[PDB]
Amino acid sequence: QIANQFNKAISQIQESLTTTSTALGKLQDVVNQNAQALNTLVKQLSSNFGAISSVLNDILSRLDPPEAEVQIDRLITGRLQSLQTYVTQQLIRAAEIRASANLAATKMSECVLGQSKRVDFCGKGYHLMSFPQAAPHGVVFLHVTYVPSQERNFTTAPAICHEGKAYFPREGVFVFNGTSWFITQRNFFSPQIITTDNTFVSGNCDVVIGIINNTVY
Amino acid sequence: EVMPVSMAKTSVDCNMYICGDSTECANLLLQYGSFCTQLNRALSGIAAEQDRNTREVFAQVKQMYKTPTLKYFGGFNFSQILPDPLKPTKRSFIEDLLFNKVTQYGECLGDILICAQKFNGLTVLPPLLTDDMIAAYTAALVSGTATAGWTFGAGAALQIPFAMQMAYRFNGIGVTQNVLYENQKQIANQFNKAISQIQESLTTTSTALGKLQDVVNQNAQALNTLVKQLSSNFGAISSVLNDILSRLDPPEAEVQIDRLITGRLQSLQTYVTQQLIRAAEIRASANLAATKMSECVLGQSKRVDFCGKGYHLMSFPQAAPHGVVFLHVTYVPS
Amino acid sequence: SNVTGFHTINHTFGNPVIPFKDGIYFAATEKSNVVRGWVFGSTMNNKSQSVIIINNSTNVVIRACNFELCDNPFFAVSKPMGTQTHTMIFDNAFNCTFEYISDAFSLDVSEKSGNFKHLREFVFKNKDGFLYVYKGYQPIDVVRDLPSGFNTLKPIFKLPLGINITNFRAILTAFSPIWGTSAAAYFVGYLKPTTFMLKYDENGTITDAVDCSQNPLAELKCSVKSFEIDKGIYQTSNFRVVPSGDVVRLSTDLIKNQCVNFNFNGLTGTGVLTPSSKRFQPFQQFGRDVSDFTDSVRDPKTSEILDISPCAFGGVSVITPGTNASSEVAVLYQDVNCTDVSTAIHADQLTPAWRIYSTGNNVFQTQAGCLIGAEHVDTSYECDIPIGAGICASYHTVKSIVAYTMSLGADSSIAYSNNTIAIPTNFSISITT
Amino acid sequence: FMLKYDENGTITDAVDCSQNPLAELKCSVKSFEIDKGIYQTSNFRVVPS
Ligand SMILES: *[C@@H]1O[C@H](CO)[C@@H](O[C@@H]2O[C@H](CO)[C@@H](O[C@@H]3O[C@H](CO)[C@@H](O)[C@H](O)[C@@H]3O)[C@H](O)[C@H]2NC(C)=O)[C@H](O)[C@H]1NC(C)=O
Ligand SMILES: *[C@@H]1O[C@H](CO)[C@@H](O[C@@H]2O[C@H](CO)[C@@H](O)[C@H](O)[C@H]2NC(C)=O)[C@H](O)[C@H]1NC(C)=O
Ligand SMILES: *[C@@H]1O[C@H](CO)[C@@H](O[C@@H]2O[C@H](CO)[C@@H](O)[C@H](O)[C@H]2NC(C)=O)[C@H](O)[C@H]1NC(C)=O
Ligand SMILES: *[C@@H]1O[C@H](CO)[C@@H](O[C@@H]2O[C@H](CO)[C@@H](O)[C@H](O)[C@H]2NC(C)=O)[C@H](O)[C@H]1NC(C)=O
Ligand SMILES: *[C@@H]1O[C@H](CO)[C@@H](O)[C@H](O)[C@H]1NC(C)=O
Ligand SMILES: *[C@@H]1O[C@H](CO)[C@@H](O)[C@H](O)[C@H]1NC(C)=O
Ligand SMILES: *[C@@H]1O[C@H](CO)[C@@H](O)[C@H](O)[C@H]1NC(C)=O
Ligand SMILES: *[C@@H]1O[C@H](CO)[C@@H](O)[C@H](O)[C@H]1NC(C)=O
Ligand SMILES: *[C@@H]1O[C@H](CO)[C@@H](O)[C@H](O)[C@H]1NC(C)=O
Ligand SMILES: *[C@@H]1O[C@H](CO)[C@@H](O)[C@H](O)[C@H]1NC(C)=O
Repeated sequence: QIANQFNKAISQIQESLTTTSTALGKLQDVVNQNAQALNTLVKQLSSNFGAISSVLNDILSRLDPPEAEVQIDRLITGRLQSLQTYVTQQLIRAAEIRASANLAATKMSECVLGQSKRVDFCGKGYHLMSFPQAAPHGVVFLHVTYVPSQERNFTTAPAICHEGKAYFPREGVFVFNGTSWFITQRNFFSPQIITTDNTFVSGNCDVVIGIINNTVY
Repeated sequence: EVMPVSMAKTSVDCNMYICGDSTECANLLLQYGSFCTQLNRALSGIAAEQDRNTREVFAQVKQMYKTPTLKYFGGFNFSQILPDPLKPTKRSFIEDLLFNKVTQYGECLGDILICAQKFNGLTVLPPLLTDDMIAAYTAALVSGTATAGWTFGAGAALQIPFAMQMAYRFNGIGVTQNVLYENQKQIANQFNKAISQIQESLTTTSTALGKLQDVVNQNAQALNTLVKQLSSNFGAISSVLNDILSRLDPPEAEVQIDRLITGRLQSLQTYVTQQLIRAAEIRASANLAATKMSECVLGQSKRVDFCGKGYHLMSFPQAAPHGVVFLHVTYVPS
Repeated sequence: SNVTGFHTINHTFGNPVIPFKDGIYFAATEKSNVVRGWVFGSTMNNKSQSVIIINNSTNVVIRACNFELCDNPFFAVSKPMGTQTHTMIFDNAFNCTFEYISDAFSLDVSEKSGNFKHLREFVFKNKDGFLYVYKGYQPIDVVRDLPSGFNTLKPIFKLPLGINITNFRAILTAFSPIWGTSAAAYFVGYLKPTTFMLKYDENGTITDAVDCSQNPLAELKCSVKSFEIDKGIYQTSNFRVVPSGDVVRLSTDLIKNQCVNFNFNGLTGTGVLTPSSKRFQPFQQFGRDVSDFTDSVRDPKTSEILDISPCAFGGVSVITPGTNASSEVAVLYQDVNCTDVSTAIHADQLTPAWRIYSTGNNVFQTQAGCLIGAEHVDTSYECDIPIGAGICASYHTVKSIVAYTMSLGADSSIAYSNNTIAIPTNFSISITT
Repeated sequence: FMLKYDENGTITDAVDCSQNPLAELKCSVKSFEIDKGIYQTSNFRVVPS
């Protein structure tokens, strides 16, 4: 079952990466923000900033060298401050990529090279293992997780009274099958016989709330 | 623990700011190119990130669980954490205290309205999720924890009685299960008194929500400085464009108007740059709050000093203006 | 845009003085080459300079002179001969400033049967003393008016005439077996100062264009610089309300609750005047806001205390399902009262204004502003395109653009019981990226 | 001076900004009420003699 559910889940990802789009939208945004920043810096070459022309040759041709020096110096501070703006905002955006690149270095060590117990770190479900893939300007992690299903109601109890002693489960819960009492774990239903091997002995009966009269092997 | 997740989001009209309905001013702005397109792009990009920050914290669950009518779950009294339907506020009693301690530009106030505008170009936009939607996501996270626990977030929610849920979380910190069941009367009473001491602190005193107030105050100083730069002359004849037109011939009027343009257009560019730097700091705090909600409300943390001091048992979110408040229930030995 | 059609039909010989004004678009449906020439000038008299650009069936003749102009300029072709007989454009010329004659050819002048087979397209413009002449051609088969379509026009002349052209007259050809006509039509549109976005392919040929001021969808395409636009909400150019009125206290009456251009004693500006309850002292002429802006004034004739609101302004956002899905859009006028927006649209007081655009009687006011074009649906779905304050929009079957309040998630319930636990009995393996 | 106007436009209180360091602080903060802390205010110079 587990090998087949694993093999089909890879094939459904491969289908999504041929059929549809927008799964890699965060990588496209890195590309598009760099295009807008360069295109704006180019476009500022065409601005006049109040001068006679945006072309330095037309300033030299049309004007005497005293006012030519003033109109050229007017275009310098216009262009030199557009250049300083670009440098400042690339520097702010580089701080945001470090934040995302440091998180990807944490998701690779703690999740590919190990097994995470942090909930919603490394995908939804109980984390089993994880596989990196490369991308333009990024990573893609494929997280294999375990999802439990097909719930079933049971009657339960905190303790069982036997011969005047309260018996607690050491791990898991007591459930009532419908016919008899079993001890089981919470993430999968596997009922077992309540013996003294898996059951913690402590205190007397009629102390805690909800003790069931039963026998313990 | 008090964590801000979002920032007030603003917009600026250049022509109301730079010129203020002057036609000669409006013509000289074209010589600078499309500066107002890039100032509108940068401010609208910040505004969309502020909505993304709020979704990632609160909207982590797919199902909205109805608030139970039994709020006394085996001795543990949750009536000040869940909303009371008898009083028409749709907020818990602790959120009513949080919403009363954190408490010039265009803004449309009211409910579905008075849309008032100012002579500067400055305005504040409303967020996508209203306060009433935030309080519905918080009440689903509390009532999911009270009845389902871990499986509320990492899968389909499993019903479990509340005391058997506390027994598991005691087991997870290295204390065996009988310590809970033999001492439910002590633990329910210590739990109920510790909620009431928090409620007292949020009526008696202040400065617990200082980080949320700082988000508010930094946005006020940034707008008030941008307004105040309208009064500067930058070396020109007057800060008022009408007095430049009245007193001066159109050759020097064009020079003195163009002098005030670059003065105002660079004050506007400074505001945009520093809002963009401050938005990077709110993402850092809003990403941490999204980590403290999944790993600590929807689970149980083993990281020491993550999720409060002591051995972490469980944790309850509450909403706040521009932020979250986490109430961490921890175990202290003695 | 609306073009004006003229006729060469049984008794109709349309060669009047048509105004030029800016540049014209001339087109002609031909089977018999009735349209041959144009007379450009101001007064159409010999007192100033005019130019005549005619195809005289041998040459293209361009002459800019003081011409003794005919009040009826024409060529004439005999119907039983099929040849040109008359050349009556002017009688005499003097003080010529420009002349050019093209290569010789032999032109089909005879009257033809059948439908119109040829559409010639010209554009005429005045710039820096030059007459710009643009030429295109499209094969047609029509019995009637201008066909729809897209075809570029290439330049053929830059004529340094140096004359003042404010009017023009088309030169027709009279066909008689003694005057007469035969079937032809010519069209006159006017050029406007506007913005287009032109697309050039790999050969440098213009293949497509978009008029940026036709409708909100086209203004969006000019902003994005793309003919293809995906689903979303898109910020575009700001809107203003233009004032209509003048209040001066010569002296005029006091217009209230309307964006006017006011001039009180020493205070000017645009805005909306309305009475108020600010308690001025008897020595306080006007008031100010928490900033340094005048927001109120004491009326210098009757001492009424008025408020001054700004006129109106805001941003414009265009909501679209994508050009792959439809070509209808909704607009959001951000942070503005819908009374001011709707009235200023109907009275044509907004800047920008679009030609092919209407309200549609779907005006809905949210906290984000006025939403025009989308329908208000009283249910709740997942948020598709966010607008603000709990309201989203999408493209649903009712298809059309609809506006609604968001749903938060599935409405569910967990029964609480003190002795019942749920335990899963199977599992699944899932891979997430 | 820093003048305080109420809702009717009546001046109800004032602070002379050069009386003492406390009042110069109130003019800087623009508040008649000031909480506990350390507060940066205007630079000092020594005048030559
Ligand atoms: C769980 O804890 C809450 C703590 O709020 C308990 O509710 C509180 O009970 C007291 C007295 O039983 C209420 O005080 C009374 O309030 C009324 C209403 O104004 C007033 O007229 C009386 O003079 C008196 O002060 C108090 O309001 C009430 N709090 C709320 C929020 O309802 C509750 O009893 C505890 N649950 C259980 C099962 O013990
Ligand atoms: C651009 O124009 C060139 C003409 O030079 C086209 O190139 C010709 O294309 C045909 C196919 O239709 C080939 O058989 C010729 O050999 C090409 N000529 C040359 C000189 O390469 C080209 O197809 C045009 N591009 C488009 C998009 O129409
Ligand atoms: C657990 O669930 C899986 C899948 O939901 C069940 O496996 C399916 O069994 C049927 C036989 O009726 C096959 O046709 C399917 O192909 C199986 N699915 C997969 C993914 O292999 C399985 O039977 C369930 N087991 C229990 C005990 O409920
Ligand atoms: C501001 O001045 C107004 C005077 O117009 C005061 O308003 C009056 O207040 C009295 C109560 O003392 C009422 O009985 C009157 O009806 C009010 N008059 C009007 C016209 O509303 C107001 O109290 C003053 N404000 C302050 C803070 O002193
Ligand atoms: C468990 O009991 C609840 C009653 O609260 C019921 O709604 C649910 O369907 C039951 N589970 C199953 C698997 O039948
Ligand atoms: C649980 O009960 C069913 C019928 O009620 C029975 O067939 C089954 O054997 C029981 N489980 C175990 C582990 O004995
Ligand atoms: C659980 O509640 C039921 C009533 O719904 C009551 O009869 C029973 O005694 C309770 N048991 C425990 C252990 O609290
Ligand atoms: C369990 O059995 C004891 C006798 O050993 C009896 O006193 C008690 O009442 C029983 N409890 C229940 C719940 O039947
Ligand atoms: C719009 O203006 C009118 C004034 O005629 C006012 O009654 C209405 O409440 C205003 N609407 C909003 C939303 O401000
Ligand atoms: C063009 O004229 C028609 C009537 O001939 C009219 O209905 C239409 O509105 C006009 N178009 C424009 C853009 O004014």
